[PDB]
Amino acid sequence: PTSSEQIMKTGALLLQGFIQDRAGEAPELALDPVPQDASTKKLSECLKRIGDELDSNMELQRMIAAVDTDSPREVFFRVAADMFSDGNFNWGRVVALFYFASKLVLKALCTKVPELIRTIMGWTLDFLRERLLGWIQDQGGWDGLLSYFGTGTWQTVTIFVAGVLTASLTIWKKMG
Amino acid sequence: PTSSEQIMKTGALLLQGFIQDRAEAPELALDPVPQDASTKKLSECLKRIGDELDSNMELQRMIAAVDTDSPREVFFRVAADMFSDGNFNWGRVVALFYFASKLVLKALCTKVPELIRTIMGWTLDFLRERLLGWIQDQGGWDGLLSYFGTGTWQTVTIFVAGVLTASLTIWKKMG
Repeated sequence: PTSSEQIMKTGALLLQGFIQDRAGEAPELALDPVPQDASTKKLSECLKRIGDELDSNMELQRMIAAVDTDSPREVFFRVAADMFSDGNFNWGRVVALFYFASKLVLKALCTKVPELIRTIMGWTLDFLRERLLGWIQDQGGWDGLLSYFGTGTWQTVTIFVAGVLTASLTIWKKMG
Repeated sequence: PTSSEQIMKTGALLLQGFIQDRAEAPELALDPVPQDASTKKLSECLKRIGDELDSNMELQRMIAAVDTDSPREVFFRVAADMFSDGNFNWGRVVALFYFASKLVLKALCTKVPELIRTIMGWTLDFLRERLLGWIQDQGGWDGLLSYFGTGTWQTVTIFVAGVLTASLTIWKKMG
């Protein structure tokens, strides 16, 4: 079903996957790959493609560079809060949030702080549970995410998804 | 600067703004690209021309002829034809965005909201493949403002309406 547990599980899987897919290590600390069904695999392939396009948006990469490299806690929550501050929701924003969390993880890996992988995922899944889960339930599950994106629209949806993340980062940056 | 990325961003913002102002699945919404002072001036320019074009009855009759729920081939044929002489001017760009916006509005009317993203996709693909080199040689979108004075809204409208109506007539008559 469209139960809480399953939306949480799929969330954790997608995020972990994205951090695998963007990542192209403390072995005893690894979180094993959530196993993926047909449905989740299609979501994962969706996210990989939109992530690769976001990686090519230079304005967004300048903004992610500005993120407090080894102290990202306050920046994750302020960016997350701001992007959802109008009380509306869309799948582009959910994708933006997972992407950003994934880049924060990658920035920590570089800084060789691997216990942040767990911590950042924890912040993101807590945010999903507290703030997004109701909406994803009303939508009938994670499957809806696929229809936010279409086969001929990747370059175009990217602009708007990059745009929302870059905007919340700009406010975090300028407001200090 | 006026890199491909910024031309594409401003185009998406301008188009989204052209559409959003006139007029629905919320989970599918593309958030509004945020606007600086200069994009704001462009957007106000576009709203004004748009309002005038909406008053051109000949143009409204041709837009009504547009295949309501199957707009793909009409969009590309109209867009191709309008730029077929290999020249460019800002009137044509505006005509292309206006037309794409009316197509979106006609799709919303028929309750087909996934068309919002698809038509934007076609319009921005065309901007990227066909117009972007020219806008860069022009120094960016700011030049669009010089195509429109302040004392000439009824006058520039006739010619901008004329170009879009002409390409629609060719589409309609060639079948």
